[PDB]
Amino acid sequence: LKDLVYQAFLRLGMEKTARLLDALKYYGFTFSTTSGITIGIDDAVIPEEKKQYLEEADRKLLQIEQAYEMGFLTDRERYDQILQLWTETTEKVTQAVFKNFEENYPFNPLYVMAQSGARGNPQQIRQLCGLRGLMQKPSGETFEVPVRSSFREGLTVLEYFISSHGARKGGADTALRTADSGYLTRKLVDVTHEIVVREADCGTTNYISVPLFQPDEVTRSLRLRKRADIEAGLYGRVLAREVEVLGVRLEEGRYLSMDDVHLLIKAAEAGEIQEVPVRSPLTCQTRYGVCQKCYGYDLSMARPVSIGEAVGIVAAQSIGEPGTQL
Amino acid sequence: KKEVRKVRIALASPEKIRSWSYGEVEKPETINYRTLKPERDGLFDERIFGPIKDYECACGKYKRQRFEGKVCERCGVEVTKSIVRRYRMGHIELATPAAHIWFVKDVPSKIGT
Amino acid sequence: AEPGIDKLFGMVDSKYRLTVVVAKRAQQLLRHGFKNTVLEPEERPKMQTLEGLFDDPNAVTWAMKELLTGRLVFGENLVPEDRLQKEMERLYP
Amino acid sequence: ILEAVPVLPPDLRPMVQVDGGRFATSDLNDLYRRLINRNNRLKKLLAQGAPEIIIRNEKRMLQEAVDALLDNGRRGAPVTNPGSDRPLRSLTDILSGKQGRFRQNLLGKRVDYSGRSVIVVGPQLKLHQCGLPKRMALELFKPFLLKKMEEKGIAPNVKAARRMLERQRDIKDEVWDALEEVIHGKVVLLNRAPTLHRLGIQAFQPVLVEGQSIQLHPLVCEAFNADFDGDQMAVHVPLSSFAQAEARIQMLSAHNLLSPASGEPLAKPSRDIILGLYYITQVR
Amino acid sequence: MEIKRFGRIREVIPLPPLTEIQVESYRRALQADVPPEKRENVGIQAAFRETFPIEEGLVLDFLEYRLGEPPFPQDECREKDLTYQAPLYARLQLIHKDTGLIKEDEVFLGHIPLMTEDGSFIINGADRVIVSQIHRSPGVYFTPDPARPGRYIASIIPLPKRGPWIDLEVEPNGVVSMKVNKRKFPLVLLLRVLGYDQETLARELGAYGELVQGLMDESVFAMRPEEALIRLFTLLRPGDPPKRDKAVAYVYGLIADPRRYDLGEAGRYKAEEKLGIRLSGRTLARFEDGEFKDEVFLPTLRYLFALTAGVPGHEVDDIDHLGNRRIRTVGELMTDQFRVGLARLARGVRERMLMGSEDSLTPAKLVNSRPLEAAIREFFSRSQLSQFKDETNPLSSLRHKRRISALGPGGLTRERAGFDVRDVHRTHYGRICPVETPEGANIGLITSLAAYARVDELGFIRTPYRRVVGGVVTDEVVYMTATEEDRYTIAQANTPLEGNRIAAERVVARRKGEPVIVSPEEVEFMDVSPKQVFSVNTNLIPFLEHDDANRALMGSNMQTQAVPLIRAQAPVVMTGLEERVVRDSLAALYAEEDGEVAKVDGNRIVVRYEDGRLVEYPLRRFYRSNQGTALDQRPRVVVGQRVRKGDLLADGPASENGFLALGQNVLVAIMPFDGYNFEDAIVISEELLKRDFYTSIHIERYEIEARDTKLGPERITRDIPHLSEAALRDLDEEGVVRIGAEVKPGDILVGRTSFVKDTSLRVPPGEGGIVVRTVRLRRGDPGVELKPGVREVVRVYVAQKRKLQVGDKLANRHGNKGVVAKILPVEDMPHLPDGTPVDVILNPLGVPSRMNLGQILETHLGLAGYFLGQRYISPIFDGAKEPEIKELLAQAFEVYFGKRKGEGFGVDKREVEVLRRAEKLGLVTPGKTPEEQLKELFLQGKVVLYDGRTGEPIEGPIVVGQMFIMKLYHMVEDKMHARSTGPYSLITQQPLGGKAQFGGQRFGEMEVWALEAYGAAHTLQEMLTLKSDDIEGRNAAYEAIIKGEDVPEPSVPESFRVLVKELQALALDVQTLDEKDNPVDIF
Amino acid sequence: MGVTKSALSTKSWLSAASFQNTTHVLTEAAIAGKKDELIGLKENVILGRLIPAGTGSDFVRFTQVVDQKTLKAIEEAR
DNA sequence: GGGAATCTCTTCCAGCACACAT
RNA sequence: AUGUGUGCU
DNA sequence: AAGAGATTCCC
Ligand SMILES: [Mg+2]
Ligand SMILES: [Zn+2]
Ligand SMILES: [Zn+2]
Repeated sequence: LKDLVYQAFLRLGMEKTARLLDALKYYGFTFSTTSGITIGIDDAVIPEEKKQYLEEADRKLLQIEQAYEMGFLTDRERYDQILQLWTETTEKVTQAVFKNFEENYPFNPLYVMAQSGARGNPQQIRQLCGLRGLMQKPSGETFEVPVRSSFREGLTVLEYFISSHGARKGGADTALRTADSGYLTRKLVDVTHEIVVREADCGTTNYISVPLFQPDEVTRSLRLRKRADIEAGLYGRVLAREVEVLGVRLEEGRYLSMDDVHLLIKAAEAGEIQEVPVRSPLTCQTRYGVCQKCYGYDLSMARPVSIGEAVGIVAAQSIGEPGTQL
Repeated sequence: KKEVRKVRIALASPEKIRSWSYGEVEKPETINYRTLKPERDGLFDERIFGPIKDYECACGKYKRQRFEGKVCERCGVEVTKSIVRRYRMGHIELATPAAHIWFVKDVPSKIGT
Repeated sequence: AEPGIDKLFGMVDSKYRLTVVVAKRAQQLLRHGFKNTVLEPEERPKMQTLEGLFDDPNAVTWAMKELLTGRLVFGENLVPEDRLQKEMERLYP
Repeated sequence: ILEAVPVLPPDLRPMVQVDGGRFATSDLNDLYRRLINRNNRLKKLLAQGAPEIIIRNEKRMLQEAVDALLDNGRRGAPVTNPGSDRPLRSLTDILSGKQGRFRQNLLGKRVDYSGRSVIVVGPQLKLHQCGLPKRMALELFKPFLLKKMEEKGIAPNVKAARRMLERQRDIKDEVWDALEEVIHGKVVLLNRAPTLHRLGIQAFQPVLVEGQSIQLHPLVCEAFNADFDGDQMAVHVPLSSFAQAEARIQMLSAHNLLSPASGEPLAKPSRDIILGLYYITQVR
Repeated sequence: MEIKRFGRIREVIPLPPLTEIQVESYRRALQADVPPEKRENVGIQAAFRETFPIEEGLVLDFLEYRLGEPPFPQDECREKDLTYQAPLYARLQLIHKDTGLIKEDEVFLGHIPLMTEDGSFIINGADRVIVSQIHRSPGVYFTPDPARPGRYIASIIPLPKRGPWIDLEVEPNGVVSMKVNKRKFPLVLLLRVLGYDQETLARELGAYGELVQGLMDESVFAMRPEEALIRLFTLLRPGDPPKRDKAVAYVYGLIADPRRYDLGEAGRYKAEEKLGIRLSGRTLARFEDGEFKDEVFLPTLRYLFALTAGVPGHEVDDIDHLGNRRIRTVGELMTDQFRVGLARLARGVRERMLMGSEDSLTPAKLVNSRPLEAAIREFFSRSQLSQFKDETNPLSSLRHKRRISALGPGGLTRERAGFDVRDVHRTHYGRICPVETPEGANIGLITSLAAYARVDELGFIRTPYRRVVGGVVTDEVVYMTATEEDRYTIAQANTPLEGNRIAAERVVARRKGEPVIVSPEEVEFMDVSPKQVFSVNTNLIPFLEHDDANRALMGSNMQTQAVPLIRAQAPVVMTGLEERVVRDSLAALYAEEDGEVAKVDGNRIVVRYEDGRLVEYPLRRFYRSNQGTALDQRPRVVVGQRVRKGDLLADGPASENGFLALGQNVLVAIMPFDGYNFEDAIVISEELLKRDFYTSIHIERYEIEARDTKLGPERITRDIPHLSEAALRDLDEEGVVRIGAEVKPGDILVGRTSFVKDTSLRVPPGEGGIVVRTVRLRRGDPGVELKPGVREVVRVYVAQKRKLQVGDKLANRHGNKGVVAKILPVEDMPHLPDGTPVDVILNPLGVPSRMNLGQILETHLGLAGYFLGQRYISPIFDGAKEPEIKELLAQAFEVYFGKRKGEGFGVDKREVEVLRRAEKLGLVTPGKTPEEQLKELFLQGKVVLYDGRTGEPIEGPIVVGQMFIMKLYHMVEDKMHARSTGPYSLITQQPLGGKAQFGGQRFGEMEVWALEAYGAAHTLQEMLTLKSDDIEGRNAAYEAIIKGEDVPEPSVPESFRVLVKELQALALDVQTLDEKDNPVDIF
Repeated sequence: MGVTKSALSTKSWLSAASFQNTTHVLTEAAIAGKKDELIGLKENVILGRLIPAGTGSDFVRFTQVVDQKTLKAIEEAR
């Protein structure tokens, strides 16, 4: 739906995509009430293989434990052993949760939520039907005994207690940084307010080559740069010298749409261009300001950036908004 | 001179100090508790600053808008609203010269350097 | 959405140009009588109680639906400053 | 070295009656007072006699007193006689600080034509508009409503109309209809709690709905991060026709369908919408 | 009605009196109870003899003390801005060095606040309360060395903040470093002060770890008895070497700096029971013949070597083992401040000896009334530790007392150190709730005490543990400390038991605070009941085991704002604490002794005690809570009935027949509905409004003062100088408005003038309502405060009842917050096949993402509850389960459906269709009969539902049932702003004031940044001046719109032209040049 | 240099006058007639003039719109 | 002439609220 | 008008 | 209050 809206936006227009949006907002509701999607105690269908995934875990640990008592592995070693054991156990049970639905219960009220863009999350659904993993001790370590039960069944006295430890840390990680929302945006705004796109074009021809290959995943192994990164380093920008690739010629000083980047990645998969020449604020001429060709697209839409936009403020804010999510 | 472009800041000579001044506060007088009118050529006098009233003067020879840019023959009262009061400066002629502490007390001595 | 805004945003160089145009149009349209409108016979914005938007409810609506037609022309320097103001109060009440 | 001391204009230092006869005088008056008290005591002194102690001590007194007016605090702290141990806010202090004349307009300033309330879903209205309660609409648009009420057979003139809306039970059909006649295309600004990114404030066209809380469209929730569990949103009105023009063009919700951060639709279907859609487009 | 409990863990002991931490502390803190000859040296009394015999001819002495008859009663203090305190007398005699003994008992040397039987002290005409604090218990501890994991360091903490902070560190070199104040030095020198010889020392320390070499030495440095003083002073207090050090002795001695924690209590018991063996006096100073002696220093050194060497019995202290962290109770805070006051009193009595005339000076020349006053006064009224009593409901008030804080007097906890301290440590089990901690910022620094938990004088929390004999559970409850809990193996309460004997081969246990599964023998203790882990508010949540820890937090923190509803309902699914909650919280009134009913009035209930006594009880209808709600007591027995001792007679503000009623039992259907339940917004039946289900009663107290100004004496009169008699139709009394009248926004409440313009008191733009009480404190005031200058105050109690409207905040016990969105009328609402509509509609999309399956279960049980007409009691972890709930549901189904099957109706076509779809869904089994299909659905809590506005059945069964929902203390009308143009201020032109307008909304940097970002220069500028601080243009716009013309922009920017003037004031010149550098006029 | 070390020393002393120590910002620039090029936003906002961007951008601010009925009347006397 | 220590000055955070206190 | 405290976001 | 920077004193 998101991608559909994005495409219909730059195809049908803005004022139209509004109406499409509200149509979806209408129909989707009206149907979501007819569907009868509800949440019952049974709805959170526990996977069938639970007892076995635990059994094969238990009958595993019983052996490993002995190896310690005999004196084979060290303390650290078995600590990491139990770790691998339950780390794999929970992940495996998760698959049983997500598969039991898809096979026997295609239209599970708890499944359709987590699946589509609605509320829900993989490892979260894992907690309702399957079991919670090993929780965190007050320190950086982990309890060697994981919460072997689910929220649907009775989560025992002591288990809740050992989950509380990380549970309270969560609050700090979010609530201690609800206040830091004004801090980064502030610091960045101070150095940026002077920047605004008040030019048509500059007299310079300096660019940068945004690389299409990440050199540093393993030791030194060159490979395709992430599907996401490339898009945000090339979308709505301006070249500095024409470059033909897959069979179509990209104009000189052209406002690349997303598809431009798409076919570029496709061409780079075959062994064509390693980099792309591009104008950027990094190399403008305008003392206080940045020109039109240098900035690029974004104007709450996919249009050439208007002459006179308050860009510095906008950029600062867009770096600031998701600061607290770290 | 209709379009304000840029602003400069610089020290001011005695001349330019007095240039914005429209008279000397030669008394430490504010306001009488009885007559809320200004006192003895001090801080609120209409002669140096502006008319405490709107378009009307001190005594009342001239009272309305018809004679907008005129000063009375017997007492000097040229009148816009209570704005001319709030936009005109007065000054004080010190006996012995005194230095601006701003240029004295600083991390770098603007005068001791 | 608003009356065909994609035609508008494209009708100019910068998106803000449009805002200033629409604005000043509304201004001179309200100040010098609501009669210097360029599409008042049949193709004209209207309201719901009676049909009395023909007079003066909104100033901006009229500007936006005005520029939609090739009746006016914007620009940097078109008319001498003072003259415009004077003759715009002469030709209308 | 300034040998002439410029005095601030009056109203910038309001010697003003507050309540009961209490007089708030900006401390600058009390500061300019002693400056004269020592100035004329130094000038007069040169005339009669001329002792070194008396006159020089006087020169020190003057040099100190004028400094008090300029930058208070660099040498002790001049205070009003026992009652307030605070130093007088000197000219240097009338600027530097949270409540000054540099940090002033930058962060402060309380708006006039405005308000706020608790947020609620607005199912039966589009992105172009939003739900705003009646009382708010009347108050926020008091003057426009006055004039338009004069334009019709609702009130004789301005003042009688002002007296019309005085008590709360006077609001009749006439007034409401006229109030719809004052807005039409008029758009209002809606603000979130911690505003963070550009899309933190969205313009909508007011819709006179009942209730008391502010009704807002579902889609723009994720925009300025708003959930329906007790949050508070504010509201203003761009009065100037220029401000109206910019507001409904670049600040309107339906025209900001993408995030300035990344080319991703920030008004996409959400919690309920998606569930409903997904439910009807799958195979059994 | 009726009740069915499921809980099968026999609570072997009832829950302790909840408000005891506040009360018992205060009662033990003063010998006002028992005679001034009796025991209880501690508290106030202790503080006396610490700074009492002030030897110099000056020798005072503790000759008893007594006080405790208040100036004014419980409620009259609340009305007249006074303190429910008592004058402090205390008998004091003086003994001179020579002969003569002058005495003068009672000295009015200050006041001291008493406490209500609930735990609040009415200070300054406002119900306030002091919470409890947690800090490191002053004593000796051994913690590892920061940078070096090789050796360790000792620790000697003694509160208060004045009093040294002593550490002992074996410096890697070998030498032992004494750390006092902060500075370090060879500890051996101080060892030599105390009269230790190289040999004796070499023995005692030499015992084991050779490390004694490190200190045993210093031959040239430690070969002098009393010179170690003379040299220590030189090296510690850079100054003169006479006898000043022989006096500083006392400072590291007793009485003064070090802690005065009695001989046998804190310092003692902590020291001995943890480390060392002996304590000879409160702190370290035994000075027979000027000489010194010590006992702690040597065991500290001994233990230090032991730890930093071999294994003399495992010596490792844990900084937050909780067996190391005291809890300053209310009485301790009080007595501490009392000591502080007595100290300055002592300073005064020292100062005055030089200003004495002759000999005698006991009463009048010496002991004054300032230090004690300053001590007891600034505490109850300026302390960060004491606050407003949160009285939303009785339960919330109950919670606020039992809460523990870290944030305190600065000397212990800071507001710049968290994240690590806040985390749930191990020992909090059974002692502190890992859940109650209020969310948001400042989290974790405030934690309520666990349910069964209770302070043991010594400060450490004690947990009730049932010890066991080998294999049999003993019926003995030992209250253990954290330091003592880890020393055992305790089993969970869920463990299978036969009467008192274990019945499982594998017993779930916990060793030193960690899950270990052991055998039935190694059990030595046992958890009483799973209800002991959580703070009572969390104990008020059914099926807690099925809610996330985060959700349960909010759930436990929701009750603390549950507005008392006029018709409140006890939970349909409860835990069992409720009944105890109402009684321990002093909500309602119970019976004191057996007998019959005399007179059930709406103002009184008279009781027939068999001992010829009828005692009078007030039933108090409308008493304004500290928060804004109302506290009502309503009778529950009828005239001519036999009651029992401890049986209720009326209900509290939050009680239904003696249970905790914090809300309603509404029939809720959980399903998506249009967009009205988007996010967490909540659809609601109009029906609930028709039968006033959610309705409160708020009383907004207004006021005014009659200050006697000199320009013109202000005075209250029934005279409003300028206009109408119509506005005075309410003004009954001469100046005062009538009681029982209706006041509206703008209505005149009080009439009075000053210099003659009207400066009366009118009803603000919010709302008035109906006046219920009018208090007036005239000049001829029978003993009141009254503020300076003021002649008389006029306070008004305007009450009003508000119904549930769109915008109010709704939530449950499981933690789902959410505003109301739309109140759909009865017609177009989801209704069962039976003519029964649903009350509330909750979006299911709010359930999985937070994992609180609790609501689902309370709903499931709530189905059977609705159709069988019987509520339930489900304990914390011994509550109901699936087989049980499903089973009861099967029972209710027989009613719900059998009625129809008999009546002459059956399976509706719609029901048929829904069933048909439910088959493909996979809830029902294919093959059974429609009735059986519906049975299967009704087992899973789900049931057919009709659209209501169409009659088309919701294709798909959804779960319905009655869950518990309160209305939160927030409302909408409390928060409502909508002013266009109104008051400003003379001091600042930025608009605010509540005459006829609310207040101008704030515009921060975050907003200005947004407007700037858009590029809305006109809107921004218009916002920053035109509608704010620019006055010249303000009226320009205001005049413009009046005529229907456009808002004129400001040609000349105001804040500019003002700043020019401000900058010209100095020697600075602001020249506004043109484009090509030319001066430009601005004026 | 860092963001804050950079912004701390913009030529636009109007800015640093707000956040930084006012007395030094004014003092240091007073001695040397510093022309505040009223360009920065925060700079030009202290004063109260419309902001140097968006609808206030020089590129846009100076713009006029007229119709033929006036275009002609002006066209004559031109 | 350099390095270390001590003292002084400046920074000091997102929003509303209700409170009290000075 | 500043500080303390709590509540919500 | 806590941290950073500047000034002064001693090696
Ligand atoms: Mg929220
Ligand atoms: Zn460029
Ligand atoms: Zn005259």
